[PDB]
Amino acid sequence: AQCEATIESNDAMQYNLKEMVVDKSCKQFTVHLKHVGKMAKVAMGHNWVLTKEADKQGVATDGMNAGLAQDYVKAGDTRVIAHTKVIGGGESDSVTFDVSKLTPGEAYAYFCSFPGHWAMMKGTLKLSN
Amino acid sequence: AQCEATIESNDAMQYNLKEMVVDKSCKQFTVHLKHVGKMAKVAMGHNWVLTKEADKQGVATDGMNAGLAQDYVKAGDTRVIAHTKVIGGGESDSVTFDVSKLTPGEAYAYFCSFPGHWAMMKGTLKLSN
Ligand SMILES: [Cu+2]
Ligand SMILES: [Cu+2]
Repeated sequence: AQCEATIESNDAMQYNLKEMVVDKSCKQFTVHLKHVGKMAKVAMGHNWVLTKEADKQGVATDGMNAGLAQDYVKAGDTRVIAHTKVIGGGESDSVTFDVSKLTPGEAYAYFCSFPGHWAMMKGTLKLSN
Repeated sequence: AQCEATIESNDAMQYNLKEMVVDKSCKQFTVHLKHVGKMAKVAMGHNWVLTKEADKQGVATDGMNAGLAQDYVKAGDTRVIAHTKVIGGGESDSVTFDVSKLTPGEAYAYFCSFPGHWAMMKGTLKLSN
């Protein structure tokens, strides 16, 4: 139902959710990302980035090149639907986005853009009723 | 006996050895790194890099900026005692170095300098006793 979801990231380099569903009644959707580990952001920071599935690699690449001060996301990347900041163990961050950016029936990829994390930290997001 | 060791790396971002000992009877030592997972190097490439414990973070930071083609290790890095190339699943690489670069009693760190892997893929190397 409600237009929110909580996802956990840890020191093992995993998310705890592999799929997220945004209910069709939602106009706004909020993702709460938590880092439940204890490692520093420079060593094991995590974020949550949303792109079309297609755009995964590219956004990941450019993000890595953007640096930590940019939360490992190329500024103004248009391929990026929404993203959180990079957070370390014990922290959390939230992002709220307009559902209208998503198109029904389409596949969206969410992943962590911190260097090298995208390969193990990825999931699918979809709009459904 | 031998002045050689095999160390495995996998898709879970781990090495299978946490510590390595080089026998004092050795003049040279060879490390054979194997990537026994099935991920490709662009997503989960691994290397093996040896430095003094203290040069870890810096070598890693800078190897990261050298890129894949440079095996994620800055060329001519004086802090690097030895390193293999970056390999992907189903591949192996070997590196041999002089034992005399080592100092009896000292703990050296070995780790994977591929983006983001250092936090998890790290161990200790030293001389026999
Ligand atoms: Cu991450
Ligand atoms: Cu690695």
